Amino acid sequence: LIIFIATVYFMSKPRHVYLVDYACYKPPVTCRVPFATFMEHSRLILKNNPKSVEFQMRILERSGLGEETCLPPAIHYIPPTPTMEAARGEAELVIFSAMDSLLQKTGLKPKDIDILIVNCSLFSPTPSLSAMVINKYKLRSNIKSFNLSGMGCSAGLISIDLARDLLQVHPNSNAVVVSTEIITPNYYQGNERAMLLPNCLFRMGGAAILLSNRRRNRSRAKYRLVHVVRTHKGADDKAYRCVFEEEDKEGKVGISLSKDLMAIAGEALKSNITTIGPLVLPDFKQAFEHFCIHAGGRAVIDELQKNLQLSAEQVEASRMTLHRFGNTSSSSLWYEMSYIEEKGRMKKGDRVWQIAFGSGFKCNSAVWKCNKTIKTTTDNPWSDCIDRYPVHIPEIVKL
Amino acid sequence: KYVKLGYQYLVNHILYLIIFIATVYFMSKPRHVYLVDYACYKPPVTCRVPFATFMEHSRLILKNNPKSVEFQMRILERSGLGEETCLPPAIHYIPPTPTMEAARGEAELVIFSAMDSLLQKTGLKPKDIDILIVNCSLFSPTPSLSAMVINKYKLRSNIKSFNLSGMGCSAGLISIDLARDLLQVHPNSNAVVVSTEIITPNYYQGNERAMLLPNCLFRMGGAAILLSNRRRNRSRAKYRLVHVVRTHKGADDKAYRCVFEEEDKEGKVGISLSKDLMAIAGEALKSNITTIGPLVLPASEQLLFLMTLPDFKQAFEHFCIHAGGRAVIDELQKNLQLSAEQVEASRMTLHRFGNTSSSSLWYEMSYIEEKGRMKKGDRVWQIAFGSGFKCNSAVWKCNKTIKTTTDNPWSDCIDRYPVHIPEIVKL
Amino acid sequence: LIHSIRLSSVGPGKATGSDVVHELSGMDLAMKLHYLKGFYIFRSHAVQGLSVKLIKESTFYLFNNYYWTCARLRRSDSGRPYLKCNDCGARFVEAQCDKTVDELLEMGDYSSFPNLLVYHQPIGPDLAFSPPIYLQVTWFKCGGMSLGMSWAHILGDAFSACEFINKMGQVLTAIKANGPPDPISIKWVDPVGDHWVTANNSKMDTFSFHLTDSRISHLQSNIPVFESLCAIIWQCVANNVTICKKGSGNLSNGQIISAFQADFSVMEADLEKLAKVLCYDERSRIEETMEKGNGVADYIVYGANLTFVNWEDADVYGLELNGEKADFASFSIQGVGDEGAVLVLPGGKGRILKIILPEDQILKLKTELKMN
Amino acid sequence: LIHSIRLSSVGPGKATGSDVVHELSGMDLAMKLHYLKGFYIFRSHAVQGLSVKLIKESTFYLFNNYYWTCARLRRSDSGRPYLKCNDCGARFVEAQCDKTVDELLEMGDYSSFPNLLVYHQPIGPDLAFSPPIYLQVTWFKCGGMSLGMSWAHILGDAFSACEFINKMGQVLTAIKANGPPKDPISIKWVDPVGDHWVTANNSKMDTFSFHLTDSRISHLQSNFIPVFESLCAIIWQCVANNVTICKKGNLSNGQIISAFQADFSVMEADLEKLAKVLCYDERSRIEETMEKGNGVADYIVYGANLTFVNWEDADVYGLELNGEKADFASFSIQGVGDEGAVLVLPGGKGRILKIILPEDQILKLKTELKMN
Ligand SMILES: CCCCCCCCCCCCCCCC
Ligand SMILES: CCCCCCCCCCCC
Repeated sequence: LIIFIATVYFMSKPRHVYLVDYACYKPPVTCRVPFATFMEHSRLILKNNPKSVEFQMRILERSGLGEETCLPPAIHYIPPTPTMEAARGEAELVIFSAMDSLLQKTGLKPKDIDILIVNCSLFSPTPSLSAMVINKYKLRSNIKSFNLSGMGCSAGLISIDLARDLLQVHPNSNAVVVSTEIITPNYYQGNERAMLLPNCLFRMGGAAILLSNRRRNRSRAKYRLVHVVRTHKGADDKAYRCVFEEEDKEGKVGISLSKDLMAIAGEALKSNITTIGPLVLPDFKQAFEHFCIHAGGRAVIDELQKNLQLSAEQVEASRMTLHRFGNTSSSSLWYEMSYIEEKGRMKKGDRVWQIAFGSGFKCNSAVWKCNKTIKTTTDNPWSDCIDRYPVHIPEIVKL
Repeated sequence: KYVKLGYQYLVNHILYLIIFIATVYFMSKPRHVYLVDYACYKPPVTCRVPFATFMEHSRLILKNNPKSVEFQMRILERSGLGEETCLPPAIHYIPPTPTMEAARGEAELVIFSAMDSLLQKTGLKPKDIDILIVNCSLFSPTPSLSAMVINKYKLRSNIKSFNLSGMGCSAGLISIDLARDLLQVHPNSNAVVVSTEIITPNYYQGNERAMLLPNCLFRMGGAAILLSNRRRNRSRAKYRLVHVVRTHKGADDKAYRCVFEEEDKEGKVGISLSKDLMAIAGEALKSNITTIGPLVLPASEQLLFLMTLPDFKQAFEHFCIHAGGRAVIDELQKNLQLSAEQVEASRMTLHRFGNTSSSSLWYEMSYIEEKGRMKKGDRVWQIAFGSGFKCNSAVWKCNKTIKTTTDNPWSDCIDRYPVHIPEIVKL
Repeated sequence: LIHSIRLSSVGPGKATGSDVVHELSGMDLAMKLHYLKGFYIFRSHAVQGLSVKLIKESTFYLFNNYYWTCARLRRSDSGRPYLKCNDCGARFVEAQCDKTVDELLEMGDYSSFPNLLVYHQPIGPDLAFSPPIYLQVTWFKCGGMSLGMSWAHILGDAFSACEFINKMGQVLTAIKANGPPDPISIKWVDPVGDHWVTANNSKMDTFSFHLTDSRISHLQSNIPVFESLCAIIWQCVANNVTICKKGSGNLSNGQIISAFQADFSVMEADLEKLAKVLCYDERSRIEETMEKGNGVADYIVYGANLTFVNWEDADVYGLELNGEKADFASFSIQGVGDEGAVLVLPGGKGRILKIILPEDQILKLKTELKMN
Repeated sequence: LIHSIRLSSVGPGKATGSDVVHELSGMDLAMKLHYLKGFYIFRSHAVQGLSVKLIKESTFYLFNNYYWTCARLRRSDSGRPYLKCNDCGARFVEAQCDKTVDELLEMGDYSSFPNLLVYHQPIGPDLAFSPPIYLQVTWFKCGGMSLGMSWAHILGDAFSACEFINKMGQVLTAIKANGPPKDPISIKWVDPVGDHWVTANNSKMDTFSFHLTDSRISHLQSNFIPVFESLCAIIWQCVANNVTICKKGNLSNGQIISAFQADFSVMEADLEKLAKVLCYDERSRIEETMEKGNGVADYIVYGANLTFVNWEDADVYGLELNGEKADFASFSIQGVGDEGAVLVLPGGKGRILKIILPEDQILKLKTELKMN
């Protein structure tokens, strides 16, 4: 009688997935772009469209971005001239830097990587970016490689969910998730106001995360994955078209945002919370020690803080990530996480709730649990600025 | 090396008081994945592109580059394509003007036609779709193609959707493998896999000879496949997924760069092919075949191989070689000693539909089914290859004898299509 | 006037099979230097619901019956040209006009319509890549639509072209409603090689005018309508004369060609004299002449000896889009010898006369008709 | 000559911080209508293994010390200009030259080098969007390289600019080695310019450069430490009342500026007399008059009178790339007044004399100077 009640549980138990470590790309100071420089370049580029320059000024004044966010070299020329060579160079730079940091801080051998998932929304060369990583680090021929493209700013948690399922299927394996957004091809070269907002906010960033289900990583892992919840609002036409890539009147491709975008975002977020409430609740903010809201906009962070009654300390990581790095797309959630680790605030047993949102308005969230108290280090993107960064962010930055 | 991979996998595959022994097995067995059905897109006759029209348009476009026109003529003479292969409307204008509106229109047409056919065939309700995987190598709009399908058919908000892009012509079997794993994880669920290549953005607007072959070979096509692990589907399923083997030669620099998207001297983007593409393809195919041999060959052939240290025609009844080139089919037939009837589906698919990147395997499957040659218990080996030089393979087992139908891409031409394909097509 | 011109190809929706050819008869080869230009203009009411996609689909279904009109010209070993049915297709043109149909028809000077609403390129100088059919669809601001065809005379005569256009219209309607389904008349010219164009010493010009029933009856003071008009214009032009009338679905050059040589003073002759001359078939002679040359020698029919053309029986207004005839449809010959030509077309109560001569002769004829 | 020009921006690698400003003194405001153009030319050997990325990185690390050179001009409540250190950056230019360094250095007069190898735009007419520093890197076919800088005189004097460029070179080398780290008489009141800081001249100012050697200097001295004094006396006599002298006295306008009104006719004066009056500071009075105008008034220093600048002690050949000095380095002033200027630069044992005057006076001097 004992067997049928014990082995049934033991064989139906999901495998434990662990975040062994992760590395965040640190853009060089040579890619730095202050507000005044952005506005001057905008004036020189959109010389015939004063209203577009004024719109960009208004957007960047209240964006919450700081003076140290970065853009790739191709975007620094007065008229940017994006080429596929420049996009490949930026992708190689960011992804190889993050991968090198990850392999150095984990001691992971490239031959021990069984799963490789790379997500970048807009850039997608014919030999996939996962193929680029495989070629760079000489990974095995039987590697399970996946390249998720066009899934937006919430696709990092989609990659995490895919890795979780694949680690359920495959015992004693490692998965590497590379979340990035290449800015060089993303840049919009027209003057239509609806497509200019992405240029004002998207900045360089990337992350490489090692997940594993090996028992040897059960003690040195930083986190254990608890939950991942996905919501898709694509069935609704308004939500489907609120972030749409298309051509303008001049034939230049960009991403148009609808006026009702904020409303749609609210709805999606609510849905996600309503789906994750019964999974973590015994008041939403009391189920978690830490929150990581994707830095996709100051207004969205304001709305979430108001609705969930979060405090200034609880949304501190998201605001500081938006100020320091800007909107780095799917990798944003991993800068924010690093922030909490660099203040010495991530203690064993602490619960972290990450939430991200994007195109098609997918809205995804992930609940992690801290597996061991994390000590401050010097090999993270916040190392050179953490001692001052809980700064005051004015409502309007005056130029 | 690859023999070692095959045997390593076989070690963990051949494995699959009374209560305990029963439970330790029933709770560790893999879930059966079933190909319930699939629908192939049939491009309209208004999109057909005969040889003469293609060459006239080439002469008119590359008017200042006669050598490029000559190269295209040489490539297309021996390609093995027929007169009924199709290209999207935007490419029919003398100077093609590929816009994203045209690309979206073509994507919607192909994908929605395939999905409508699939839903009509299987009686599947959109609310019952649990997983959706879409693979198209080049086209990747900001709201995914999977998001487009979800919007079109109003799928559930907790849909597990995935958009694989940039993974070449072998990514259809990557989607199949991903669906297999996800169905291992999620019981009593349905997965829909859409495989397509949108040609409008894939078209190359320059005149470099290294970049013009995809224009000559790639044609319209698409496929939607329903996979399931439900017990109800076990009886009406067309196939049972047996094996999927993936090979990635991206570690080798030459294989990595053999198919590379890049700009030419005039700044136009296209797919450059290396001179050593055939060597890389042969090596990748050999590696994949070596890895899969231990999993499918009879123990007699395996013991024979081990002693002198085989014949794959005995391991399979049907073969579906990706229609990525006449020369590749020729070389596979020569090396594996396949008969003319065993490569008939691949050659006929290349002749009828051209090179539909990741959906050609399903056109070949439809060809086999529509000749009434797919019997219960038959084994089918599909092999695909593409950029990064990934090379993937799948082994299916027919679950029920397939009766011919009328809602297939071959319905209007199957009665004649075992045709003679000349070595050189004269203009 | 015309902007946003886009080129593409149409053709049969069904492959015709390799090795299919289409022989050109002697009449076809004798007309190889001539072309037909025909344009129809509809108002937005008739073209309601039509798009370029529907017209293209209808053309794809139409060319199944006329696959040889999508063939390309090859030369046999003996040098006789023929049509190889490789399904290369016909050329399709899309154009935009900033004017409206009402404005366009309120100009009087319709002489420029054949050149702007019809896209024409001669066969050659390379035969193997010259389509014999050009179709142009022009969209106007008011929503009306123009359909122009350039049609190589090897394919057939004017009645064959009108039948082709009527079939296109019928196929379009069917798709919309039910879903998808020694001779004298010829003159030897200097060889033109593979560039099939009629050479003219002078700058040919066309002048057209409408005559009503009353005008015809008054001029008839001296079947008989065409003969009497031909006599009038022949006398005003004033020896060799050629007449070209209808013969007795299928595309062919089934046209009756006749010629008369007059060793008398046409300058001073009674009208009844020329009428009796005109009303009182040279296919066999032309066939033998073109057979004795193996189809290599080049001849022109129109403009050989002051050609007279009878298209009053042509179905120039047979194209009905949404059950409505064209607001204005017209036809003409592209390529006419020095002697020029006269064309009779079915107007309303009377006939439309087009006259093609050198410009100086055009001015002289206008002066002559200023009081007649 | 110059093609493929690409614009970009550089600036400090570290954020300066909010509310940081930089005050412009009276001398800086008096200098605001003048600019300094310098350029250095190296052969392919010195600049081997040196890309644009490395130069940009070195500038990013250099501007940390000189963040205010990347500031933008603002006006206070009273209207006194100052520099808001918003890190807007300096302009960076990349250019290509078909010629080689040898061809450029062996083509006679180097009169067009400042115009082509230095990218210069004045401050204004919109102060808030005008960088005070333009840097240009030109790549030649042989592999040699030119580095030109346009430098607003509000930032400092020629010695400050030379120190800035030498620091650029030092930073580049260090990065390569160890990886990343009473009414004043000298100033003339001018018509208000508002926000477009450009010197207005009612003539065509032109330059004239030559290379007085270490021998002719003593030859001219014998006609009658004070080497430049005697050269200035000679040039003053040749161009003949009011005289201005600028000579050498962290970036600042540290130049010692003096003036000397004259009554004796310069033409009929001994060379030693004029040398004596020349060799035997006006910052205080200049600052006082600037303060009396609230820094809103506009004044011109160079060309207010006959100006002689002593740059013989400036470190023009201070920029070293891979330990090699520039094959050819030069400096000059853009925005000189109608009166003209005479700059003396080091030529090793000799001196280089750049005279800036109205073109007709330049033509006259071309012959006047040859007599001695
Ligand atoms: C049966 C007639 C078909 C008419 C449609 C023809 C479409 C031709 C497709 C475009 C061919 C491109 C040739 C390659 C140019 C570089
Ligand atoms: C400090 C100056 C660094 C260079 C800034 C380049 C700005 C490029 C982005 C502007 C986009 C309009």
